Order: sequence, then structure tokens, then C-alpha cells
Amino acid sequence: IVGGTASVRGEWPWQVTLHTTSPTQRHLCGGSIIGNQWILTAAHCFYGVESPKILRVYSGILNQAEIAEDTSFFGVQEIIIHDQYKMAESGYDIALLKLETTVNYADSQRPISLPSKGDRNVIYTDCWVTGWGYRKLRDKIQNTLQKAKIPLVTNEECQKRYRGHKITHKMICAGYREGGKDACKGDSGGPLSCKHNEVWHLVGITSWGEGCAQRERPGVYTNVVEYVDWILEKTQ
Ligand SMILES: N=C(N)NCCCNC(=O)[C@H](Cc1ccccc1)NC(=O)c1ccc2[nH]c(=O)cc(O)c2c1
Repeated sequence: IVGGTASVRGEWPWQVTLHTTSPTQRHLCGGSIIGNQWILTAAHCFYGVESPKILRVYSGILNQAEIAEDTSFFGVQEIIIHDQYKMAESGYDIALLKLETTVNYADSQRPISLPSKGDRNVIYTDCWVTGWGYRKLRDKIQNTLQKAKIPLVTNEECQKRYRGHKITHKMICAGYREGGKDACKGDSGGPLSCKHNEVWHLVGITSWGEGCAQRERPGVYTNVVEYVDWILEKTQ
């Protein structure tokens, strides 16, 4: 997260850190608890991941230093990638992780509500992007989870910024004209959370962008409300 600040312990309880064990253990992607056995993440995260066996999901984490060999984690039983996905930039950048065991909800780890089809005309003004990613383009994974308030840009405005791409209705963009605040390497799969009527909604999944926090380049997120039927179908 560029131009962000440290989160407080448990202020983003749906936020998970997805690790890989191959060749040595490292953070791979962010993700969100959407159910007892369900993590919503991005599809691009699993490029070259042959088996869900190398994956470890960690919940209730503030700092990466909390993860040692003796730390409990959730095994992955299945990676469900959307069947129309090819790559991040063309959309359908969504994946569900079926956990081996269920998550015991507490103040440190709880699910985030998915937006309803009626909320398609809601004007979200309290949107945050969270992750352990890069604080600059050339950096490293951060110990402490960062947060940044980012305003939603219209699909019409985002399209003018990405003239060589098609920004579809299944995408949502967020950013400042002048830049300085955005997701960066290591934040993908993660939530774009928006507070509406005292309730937090998973509005977007960190997907792609041209660099990180550049002027006139909003970050591009998967628009979750467009996948609530696919989420229902695959979670059955
Ligand atoms: N402006 C925007 N909104 N951009 C959004 C998209 C940002 N892209 C990402 O997050 C990529 C995607 C991606 C995710 C997984 C694999 C390839 C690409 N992540 C990484 O490269 C990434 C991820 C984990 C890492 N683990 C480490 O230990 C050291 C790393 O260097 C490191 C870097």
C-alpha cells in the first residue's frame, strides 16, 4: 500500500494473508473471509500453483512476524477460479479458496458482507484498500498491514486513464487524480472495503494497475456485486 498507514489489530478482521510454501515460505496474496470455509481472492494469484497443498491461509494477522513454523493456519482443499478468466486485465479476476477446516469467528477474524444487487446505485464514500504489499514500486512485503482511504472513480473516468484497455462494468476503479495512494505488489487478492449504513461491504478485489499510485492511473478492482450469483453457485 502506497501512502498508507499501519492498521490497528483487528480493524480489518476479514483480511487474510495467503502464503505459499514453495520453495521457502512467503506471502503470496491478500484475501477476504466471506464464509466459514470461504476466502474470496483474485485468480492471478494462482499462476504456477499446481496444487492447493503448498498454500497456507493465515487469519487474525496484523504483523508478518506473527508467522513462524509453530503458527496455526488453514489448509486449502480447493482453488475455484472463474471459468472465463484468462488474465487480470481482461476481467473475471476472482477465485474462491475452499478451506480444509472452518474458521471460528471472533473479534480477530470474521466475514465481510458481499454487496446486494440493489446496492448497484449506492455512492460509496468511505473506501479503504488494505494489504502487506510494497510501500513503493521497488520495495518489499511489509511486516504490518497497511490501510489507505481511496475514493471510487467512475468507469467513464477510469476508461480515459486506460485507453489501451477496456474497463468493463465488472470492474471498479479507485484512486486520486494526483496519485500517491494505491495498492502495490503484494496487495492483490485483497479487499476494497466500503462502509455504507454502519455496515462494511466487500466492494472490490485488488486486481491490477499501471505501476503503483501514479498520477492519472487509478487501481482496478474486480466489481464483487457482478459475481454474487457465481459466488452463490460455486459455494453450494
Ligand atoms: N496498482 C495496483 N492496483 N496494482 C494491483 C496489482 C498489484 N500486483 C500484485 O500485488 C502482484 C500480483 C501477483 C501476485 C502473485 C504472483 C504474481 C503477481 N504481487 C506481486 O508482485 C507479489 C506478490 C507476492 C510477493 N511476495 C514476496 O515475498 C515478494 C514479492 O516481491 C511479492 C510480489
